[PDB]
Amino acid sequence: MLFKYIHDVNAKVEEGRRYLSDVVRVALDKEETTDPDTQEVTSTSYRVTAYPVVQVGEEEVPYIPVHPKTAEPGQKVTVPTYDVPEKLPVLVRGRNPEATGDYDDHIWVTEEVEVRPLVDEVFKEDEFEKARLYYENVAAQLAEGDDIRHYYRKDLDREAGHYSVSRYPSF
Amino acid sequence: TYARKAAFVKFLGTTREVTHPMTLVNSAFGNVIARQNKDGILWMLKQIEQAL
Repeated sequence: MLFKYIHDVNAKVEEGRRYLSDVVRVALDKEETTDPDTQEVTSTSYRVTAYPVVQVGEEEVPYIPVHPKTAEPGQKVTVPTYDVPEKLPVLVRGRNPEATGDYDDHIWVTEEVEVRPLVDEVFKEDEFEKARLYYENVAAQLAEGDDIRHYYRKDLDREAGHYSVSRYPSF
Repeated sequence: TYARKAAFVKFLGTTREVTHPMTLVNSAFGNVIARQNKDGILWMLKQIEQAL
């Protein structure tokens, strides 16, 4: 994990189906494929991902002050660690199969749903600058205060201006 | 939370009969059709009261 960004989303984002946690993690990582015999690598790729994460522990890190503050030579602060969960709850409207009257017919039920990544992109061994730009754009768009909305990549797209192929239904 | 409910309408009835010769003779306690109607209405009222 070359880069790591922990962002705090607001209540409106936290209520979305894809965002079922109060903290979103954005990271860039490098992957390799090696032959089974030895460490002979065959290819290298960069992956950019965003995940809803949960707290699983704490760790000791150095303290980094900001301009209106001053720090001791060896001051340290504690920060939480995060890990990808498996299922997160959500409340939906439902009905009581064993209701007895008009006051306990409508209820709210809790259902657990599968967690999926928000972003998952793969870049080749070259074009590390493109992966870095994508990571920075995702982080900035999260910092804008809304959901992640833009996913368009020019490399993975159909040719524009090809009328004999774009006339088919897509709606 | 909101809800929507429904109710179904039911029916009630009774029948009274008077013969033709009975309507021709003289009666001591007045007309017979009015008496039969009053009896039917009172019976229906009691049935409604207990069915409620």
